[PDB]
Amino acid sequence: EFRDDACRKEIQGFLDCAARAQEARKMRSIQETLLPNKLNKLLQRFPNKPYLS
Amino acid sequence: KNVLKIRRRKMNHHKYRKLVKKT
Amino acid sequence: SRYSPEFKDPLIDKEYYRKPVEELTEEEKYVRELKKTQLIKAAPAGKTSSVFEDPVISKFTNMMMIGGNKVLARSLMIQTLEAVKRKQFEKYHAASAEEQATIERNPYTIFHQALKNCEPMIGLVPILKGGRFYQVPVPLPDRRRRFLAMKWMITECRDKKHQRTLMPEKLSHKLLEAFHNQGPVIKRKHDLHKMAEANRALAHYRWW
Amino acid sequence: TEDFIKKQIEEFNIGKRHLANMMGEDPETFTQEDIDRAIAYLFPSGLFEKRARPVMKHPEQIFPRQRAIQWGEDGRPFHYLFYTGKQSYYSLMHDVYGMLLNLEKHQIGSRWLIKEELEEMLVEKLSDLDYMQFIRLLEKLLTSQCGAAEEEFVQRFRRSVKQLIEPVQYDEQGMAFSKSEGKRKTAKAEAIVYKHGSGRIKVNGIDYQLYFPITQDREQLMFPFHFVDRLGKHDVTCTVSGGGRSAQAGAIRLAMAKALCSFVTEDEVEWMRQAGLLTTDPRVRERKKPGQEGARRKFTWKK
RNA sequence: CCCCACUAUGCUUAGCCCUAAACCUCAACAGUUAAUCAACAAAACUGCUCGCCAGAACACUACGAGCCACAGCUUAAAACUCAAAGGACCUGGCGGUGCUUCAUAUCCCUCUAGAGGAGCCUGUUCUGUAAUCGAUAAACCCCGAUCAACCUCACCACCUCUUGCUCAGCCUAUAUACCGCCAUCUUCAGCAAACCCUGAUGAAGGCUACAAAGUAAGCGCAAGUACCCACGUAAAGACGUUAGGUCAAGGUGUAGCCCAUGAGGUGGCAAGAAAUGGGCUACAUUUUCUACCCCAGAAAAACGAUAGCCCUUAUGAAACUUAAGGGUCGAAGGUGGAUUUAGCAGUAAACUGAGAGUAGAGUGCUUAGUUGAACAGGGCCCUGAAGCGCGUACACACCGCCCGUCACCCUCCUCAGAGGAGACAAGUCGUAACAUGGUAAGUGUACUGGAAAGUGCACUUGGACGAACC
Ligand SMILES: [K+]
Ligand SMILES: [Mg+2]
Ligand SMILES: [Mg+2]
Ligand SMILES: [Mg+2]
Ligand SMILES: [Mg+2]
Ligand SMILES: [Mg+2]
Ligand SMILES: [Mg+2]
Ligand SMILES: [Mg+2]
Ligand SMILES: [Mg+2]
Ligand SMILES: [Mg+2]
Ligand SMILES: [Mg+2]
Ligand SMILES: [Mg+2]
Ligand SMILES: [Mg+2]
Ligand SMILES: [Mg+2]
Ligand SMILES: [Mg+2]
Ligand SMILES: [Mg+2]
Ligand SMILES: [Mg+2]
Ligand SMILES: [Mg+2]
Ligand SMILES: [Mg+2]
Ligand SMILES: [Mg+2]
Ligand SMILES: [Mg+2]
Ligand SMILES: [Mg+2]
Ligand SMILES: [Mg+2]
Ligand SMILES: [Mg+2]
Ligand SMILES: [Mg+2]
Ligand SMILES: [Mg+2]
Repeated sequence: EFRDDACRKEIQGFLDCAARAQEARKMRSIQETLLPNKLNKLLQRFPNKPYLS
Repeated sequence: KNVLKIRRRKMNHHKYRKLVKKT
Repeated sequence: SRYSPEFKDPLIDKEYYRKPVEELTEEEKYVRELKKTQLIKAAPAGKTSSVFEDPVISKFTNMMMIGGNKVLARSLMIQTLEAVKRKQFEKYHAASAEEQATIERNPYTIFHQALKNCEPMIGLVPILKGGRFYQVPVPLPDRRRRFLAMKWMITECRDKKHQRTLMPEKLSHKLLEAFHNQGPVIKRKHDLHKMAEANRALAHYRWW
Repeated sequence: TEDFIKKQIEEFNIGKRHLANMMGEDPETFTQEDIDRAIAYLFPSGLFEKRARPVMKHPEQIFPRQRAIQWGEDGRPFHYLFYTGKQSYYSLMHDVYGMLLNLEKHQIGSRWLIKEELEEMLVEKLSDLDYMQFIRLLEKLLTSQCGAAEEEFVQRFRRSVKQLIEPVQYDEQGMAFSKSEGKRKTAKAEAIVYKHGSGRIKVNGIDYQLYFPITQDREQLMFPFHFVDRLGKHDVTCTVSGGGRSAQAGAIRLAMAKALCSFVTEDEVEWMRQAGLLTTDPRVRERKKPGQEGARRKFTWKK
């Protein structure tokens, strides 16, 4: 009947898991930040030459 | 290329078939 | 903002500054030494070092304020606390010693526990998958939970059902009911939980 | 050109002598400060922009540094890196690289000059990325155990980068005190805090609990003394004018904190500053703007 | 289009039918890689042979002929019509366009106060009158007006004057001729002359920092400046977009009147059937009245008009029609539907003054001050932004282009009257094609349907699938 008093354990688990989800979002963002930018820099350094020179 | 010639031919053919059906 | 980005919000806490130097980790000592050369925002006129200061009650007063009437909001808050304490004292005196041990008389504790009971664990948010928004259930962060509890309390007190009943008495009665896990505010929390459970099937619509 | 600048310098010397004669001062000991004062007097300009005002300065300060012709009569440029178009910048880079090679073979006081400063030194126009490249190279030089022989060079590109306790005065009766002032919004407060007292605070000649019947304002008055654990140790006489009750309370709080700084230790003063008890709240009412309801409120948009 | 059922049909046998975007749109054979080559595509050619082509549309059509074909297939014209049609690209606009990153009072949720409900004030539309004009999507609507009783006034009715206040005059048309002053993106950062280079010396394009063709004066941004700091707010904000606003600030080109479209006098309208925008007051108990400017006492079904009616006063020559005060009345309403506005801090909200203008006059505008918050964290359907791309039949640039039916007329062809084509040419019903055109498009064929067309089967890319792993 939605009485949290006797659902305390499950509610605490849910809250802790949500906090862990936010923490995981933060850590994943910082970890994401080879990167496409660096790889494009490398490819620019060594470009494909489909023509003559 | 576009398909404007094909569309003109398609309309011609459709109208011809419709007329043949009619008459 | 008249404060440049280099300005930091002040840290008003006597114990923090009176902490012994030997008890400071290297990072804490670095933080103090850095703050020694940082501009600090002037202390706002709301919070002080007073030991009786309560951030939760201050925020409740601010939320209850209407049109910059801080004096009136504080008056209502103190009247509510006094009414709660008087009612608890009356119950304590009229009650037998067996239950006097459990009867609570601290209005601040009563208020904190009432808000905590009113806090909703899960809310409903519009989440969009494919171009349609649905009221998907979602956990509510701590700030949102506290804010929702306080706002529900204030709105329920402000309802027009209670006529000729002053806000002090209304809020004291509602706070006591919430402390005892009853009343319209807890009913609203349970309604939110019931709606979230009813829409439980849409949880996957969340992407975060 | 050089001849033009020389003629300008001669003109400036003659005019400086003339101005000294005009003002009656000694031509010999007439300095640039004296020239500026004399010109400001003789040609009073209220133009806000100082640069737009009359100026009689040395031609060196007036005219911009003109880059001299970079080749001789035969046409041959002077610097072997001339054709780079950035000969000075690339010469500097080349020298830094040579120093770095020699270093590699053998083995809160200043900052890095801005791109504008580097351009001024090199009499050349640089780019953000060129400046960043040069700064990275200089940082590598700094990290690479640069000795005196290298530090003497490096320092050419380095640019150098607490509450003011009031004096303690004494009244006629020999009691020590400190006087301070503080402004909040439109409220200005002058507060005198005595070294010894029973905690009495008399504002405008009235007891504080009467002047500030509002608990919030009394709490604001309490906040400084309570913070430094000096409640009941100091007497205060405050005079506050302007603003409302809350502005007056804040101004008095700032003035009291500043005055009490003279009686608390330096560590306590720094702690108060960190708690924000000595900062002048710059938040003041924002002017209303034409065509809108208030400072930020806009008129109801009518699509 | 999406879901379900089911038939012809897809399958076997024997015959027919003989068509495909039957396309690898690139003929067979032999040879070359040398001095390139309109564009794109799948590099440029040489020799030899056959087939085919000679502006578009009429026309995968009519007639003739052949055929197991009987609404068919192959071969295939002419008349009338037009100055074009077409192929490939470049720039831009656009995409119910892709990926990524975003919007910081901003696009959605989230926070606060509102509008949308009531009365009143005011503007506008409509109606009304003899009775202005202009703004009129964002970027109009307390806007020109920091203001209409007469005047203002440019309007209407009547009357009067004619070298007229003016070496005349006109508030007469043209803001789609303008100067002047501005709205708008702009809550942008780019506009750029003069050169250089690339593209075979086409329209056009010009970047990679471990750098690969750009250099750039000038304008803008920025900086500097005012207010209270170096923050914030002002101010500033180029080149251009909307033939955006103003001929009614004034001036002015063109055009128009001159016994009047000029000038003067008296009087007069400036209202509400009704709708709608903005604001003010409220619906109250965080409230109402009083004292005080915050330690009170009463009120509480009363709260609630700044409206209505009467009186008085202020200004004025003129006040039922302006303002203030008083009296009287105590009305609608009981926190407002989808929708929608503003706000990132001394801000929103609430409250109190002052000023411009007037003889007087706004709930309007400008401005000073006081009390003074809540959220500020997640995301990309709709709005939009930037970068990198993709598509393009649009170029008046999607408020585009455009297809077909039905009726609107002239020319030609076939024809017992009727059909077909083309043009002239404005409509009706759809929105089929062009963007992933909102179901990708199209070929062959079959059925079906006002109509563009839908669907089945196979085929084409003359679509894409975002091009390391995720
Ligand atoms: K409303
Ligand atoms: Mg046709
Ligand atoms: Mg095939
Ligand atoms: Mg065919
Ligand atoms: Mg045929
Ligand atoms: Mg035949
Ligand atoms: Mg907004
Ligand atoms: Mg209304
Ligand atoms: Mg009008
Ligand atoms: Mg008009
Ligand atoms: Mg008149
Ligand atoms: Mg009039
Ligand atoms: Mg006229
Ligand atoms: Mg215009
Ligand atoms: Mg501005
Ligand atoms: Mg600027
Ligand atoms: Mg126009
Ligand atoms: Mg116009
Ligand atoms: Mg006339
Ligand atoms: Mg009245
Ligand atoms: Mg009179
Ligand atoms: Mg009443
Ligand atoms: Mg369509
Ligand atoms: Mg389609
Ligand atoms: Mg198909
Ligand atoms: Mg069908």
